Amino acid sequence: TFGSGEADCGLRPLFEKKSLEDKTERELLESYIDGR
Amino acid sequence: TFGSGEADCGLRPLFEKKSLEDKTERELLESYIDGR
Amino acid sequence: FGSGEADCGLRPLFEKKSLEDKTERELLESYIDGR
Amino acid sequence: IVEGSDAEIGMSPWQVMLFRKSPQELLCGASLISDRWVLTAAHCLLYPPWDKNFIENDLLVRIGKHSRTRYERNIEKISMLEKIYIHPRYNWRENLDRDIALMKLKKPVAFSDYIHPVCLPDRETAASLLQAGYKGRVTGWGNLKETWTANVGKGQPSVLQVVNLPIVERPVCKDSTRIRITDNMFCAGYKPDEGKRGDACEGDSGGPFVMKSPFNNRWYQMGIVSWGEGCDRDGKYGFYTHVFRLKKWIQKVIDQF
Amino acid sequence: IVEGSDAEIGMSPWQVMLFRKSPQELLCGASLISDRWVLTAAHCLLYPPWDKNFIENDLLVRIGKHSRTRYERNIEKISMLEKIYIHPRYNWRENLDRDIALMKLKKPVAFSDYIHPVCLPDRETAASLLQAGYKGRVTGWGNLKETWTANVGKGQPSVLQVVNLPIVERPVCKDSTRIRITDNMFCAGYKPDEGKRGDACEGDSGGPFVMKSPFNNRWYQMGIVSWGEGCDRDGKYGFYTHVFRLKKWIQKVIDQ
Amino acid sequence: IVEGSDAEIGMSPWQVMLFRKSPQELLCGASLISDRWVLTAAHCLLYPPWDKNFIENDLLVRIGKHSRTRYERNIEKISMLEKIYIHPRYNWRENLDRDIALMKLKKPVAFSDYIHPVCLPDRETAASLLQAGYKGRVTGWGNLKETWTANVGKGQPSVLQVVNLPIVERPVCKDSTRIRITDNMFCAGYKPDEGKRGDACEGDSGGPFVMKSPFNNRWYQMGIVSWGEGCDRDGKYGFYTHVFRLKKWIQKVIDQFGE
Amino acid sequence: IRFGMGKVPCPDGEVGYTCDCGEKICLYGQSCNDGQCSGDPKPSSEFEEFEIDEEEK
Amino acid sequence: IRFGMGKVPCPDGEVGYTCDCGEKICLYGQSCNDGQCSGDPKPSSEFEEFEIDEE
Amino acid sequence: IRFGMGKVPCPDGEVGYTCDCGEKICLYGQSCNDGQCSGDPKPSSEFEEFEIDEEEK
Repeated sequence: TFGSGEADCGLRPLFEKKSLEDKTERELLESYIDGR
Repeated sequence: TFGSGEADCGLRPLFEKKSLEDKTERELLESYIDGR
Repeated sequence: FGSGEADCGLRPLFEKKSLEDKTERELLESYIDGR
Repeated sequence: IVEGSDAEIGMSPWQVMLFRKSPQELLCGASLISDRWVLTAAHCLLYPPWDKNFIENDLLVRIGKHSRTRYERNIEKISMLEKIYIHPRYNWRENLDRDIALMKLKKPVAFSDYIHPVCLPDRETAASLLQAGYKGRVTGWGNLKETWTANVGKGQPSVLQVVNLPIVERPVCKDSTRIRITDNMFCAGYKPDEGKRGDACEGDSGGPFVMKSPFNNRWYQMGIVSWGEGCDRDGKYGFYTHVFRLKKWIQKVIDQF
Repeated sequence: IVEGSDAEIGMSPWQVMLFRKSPQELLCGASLISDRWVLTAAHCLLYPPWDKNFIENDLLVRIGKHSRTRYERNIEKISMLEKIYIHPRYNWRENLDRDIALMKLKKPVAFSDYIHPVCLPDRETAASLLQAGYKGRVTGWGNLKETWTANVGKGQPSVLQVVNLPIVERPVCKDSTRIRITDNMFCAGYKPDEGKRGDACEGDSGGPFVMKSPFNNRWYQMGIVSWGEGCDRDGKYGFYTHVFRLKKWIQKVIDQ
Repeated sequence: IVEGSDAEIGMSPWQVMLFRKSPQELLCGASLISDRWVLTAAHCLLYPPWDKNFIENDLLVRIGKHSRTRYERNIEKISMLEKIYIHPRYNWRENLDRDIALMKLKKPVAFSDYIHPVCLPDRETAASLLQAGYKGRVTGWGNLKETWTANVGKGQPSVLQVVNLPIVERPVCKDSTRIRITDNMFCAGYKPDEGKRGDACEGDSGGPFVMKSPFNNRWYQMGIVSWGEGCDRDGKYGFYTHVFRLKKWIQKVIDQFGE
Repeated sequence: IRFGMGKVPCPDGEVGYTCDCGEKICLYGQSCNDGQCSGDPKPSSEFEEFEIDEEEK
Repeated sequence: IRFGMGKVPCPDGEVGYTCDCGEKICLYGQSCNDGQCSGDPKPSSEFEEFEIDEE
Repeated sequence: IRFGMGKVPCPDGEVGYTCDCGEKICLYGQSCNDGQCSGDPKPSSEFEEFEIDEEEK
């Protein structure tokens, strides 16, 4: 791929890479549909 | 004989050096260590 | 020679021993003060 | 952050603290967008009314912190700035429009479990996510209350604060302040009747308003804490700089010169 | 020094006087620590809100003095400074944190019966002497009274004043002043409930807070008169630069 | 000495006692200034009104004493006089002016913890210390008071007495008496306002009036007990011979008659 | 930056920048003097921005 | 230095140094306008010292 | 020598040396008749003092 270099951004090594869910996280996902 | 600099520091020539004690000196010493 | 006084004014029992006689300080205190 | 909560160790690896050398004090927050490029708000480096106008040699960058005050020895990294690029259209005069700035670290920061760059949104991840109702996360070590009371509590926080705010519909943003809005900005925060509350506050400026794309689980930076009226006021909403728009500039100056 | 008594001749040979050349005025107190190194509070040299930033040539140092005004002819020793060294992290904007500064003399003053260096503390002694209750000694030529615009007093003392004040437990210091306190500071003074009273005041700044170690009959400097609110006010205490904590820096500017 | 206290062993190692051979008696006090020279007040040796005219062969110089009577067996050394020199301008008439004399010893004394010389003022020391207010120390075995109750003995101390007195300003010494006061004399004693008091007295004459230099820790002799009116009298003051002024002469005789 | 609080104090008259007056915010030009301002701010515009000059790379 | 005696009064606004305002003492970063001291202190100092190192 | 205590009594008539009569000290050059001293104390030569001595240079 292109972009501007290395594609590893946005991946917390302490959460995403370890398949973990931080408390608040779940709330953001529910906001993408729920409401309407 | 060695050490470094003024080893005889804190010893006042007009009191300690001659075994004399200023009036209120005792007041200091008591607080540190008193009888009962 | 005889007269020399290289040690004049220095009491053996006091000045030479870092010991002051009872009233000695009273002179010092009459000096640096001015009242 | 007013109405937030202590963050989890490593839950925002791009949260950077813009630190002042002398006097020592917290200036603003920022976000690591690469191994040497940090993104912050312009007013944290330049804003005449408060006499703010700094130089690269008078600031410090503390990356990977958690405790607001403690020197986190083996965990944090403290770099010096090489050059500060402010947007040539920073309207601190009347709009606080294009309130954005980039700083280049003298040396690249080695990434770790506590330090990792956030992703800049693309023309479409932006479009799909930046929509009224979608919630974002704002982090920072800023004030806990607009004006805090001492003794039976403090005001400045101890450990990084996190809070989730919903992007608000444009018209309401406009109708909430006397300060003319622009396309380069967007607002977030709950509406009065919604019940839930929270908002960034002083000391949180320059902080990232990030969201998580359901498409790849990546953390994208949609906005930057810019300005607002008070802190957690019923009726006002915080205004964050529209990163996705100014992106054209950021990418340009990332090729530098 | 509020509520103090005239010091005995030579009962404080480390006491130094920071004298401004022109106009002639007493600025601060200080203490001899080595034959050429003097110690004083940083704010005696640099305090912006008062347009104070004394270059190493604006002052004069009169060592071994008892009378404030008179020129003790063949007793005192007036020395010039070569360079002023103020503490790096000196925070005069917030609470005078790290209010410490050193001054190097142009020439090492020969010691006499009236001029002698004080010993700096060491971990051991410092830990054994710095305790609430234990009394310390303050010395200086500063204001005898806060002198409010009505309270008719004599103001300036004629001879060096000395006062013994007890060290106060950290929390009480903390709880008395609205200013943030730090580990680089400690307060002393008499609690309202007690009978005795006394404190340092304007002009005594820089003066040494000394205690006598009953482990070797020597006087150790534990603090430097730094700041305070008013003078001898009921409940308020005076703050002193916690010398020992800065020993590393004091030593660093010299070392070998 | 009036209103004094007992001296400490060796606190005045220069104090010398002029003893008359026969009849045995304390004549005057004196001060050791070198190993073979004793400084004293001329009036002790010569005072026609009291038929006083002593020959060196009539006096004994007792050095290093403490007890006014006890023979300090191995403490005090006794020296005989070889020659006496009374200041040629000794004005025993009109005002006892230049009341000063020097006595040479037939054999040099061996100093000790009890036998030690006092320094003569140099110049700076003189100018610095001789001022209204500074105190000086007088020592002597003389009468304890002017007059007292008989019974015990009306006076006479058992051990060397000592008293510190302040130097009084010239106009005051001058107004305190009608005797023509010269520049070769000063006075010492407390003003009537100070509750503290004391003074030399009969038998202390010739004794030193020593001061201690802060500038160098050495004892210097500033005066010689000469005259006064009574002893410890309210308003009167005792006058001591201004040594430093006669210093020129002291040196002269010493240099030509010895070293 | 936070308005409403008073952290950005306003100069009496002229107001070279959008400041905080007594409490109501006074936009650039709208001269403040404690009791609100002229009501009419400005400058101002309604034409859509455009590019027609070289300055970048 | 001694506060409480109006020797170190500070001007109106963001008091850049601990000062004696009216009768009260204002802290760094706080503010006052004659009638009392209002505002929240900064702080400096609270921040644990450090020194950037490597080789 | 301590005056005042009658230790040095003046000879009836012109005292040739300073001395005490009743309780008053009659300066050299006066005559006292019991408890009273009258005269004009101005003796001890009228010619000022000078320096000479055999120190031939």
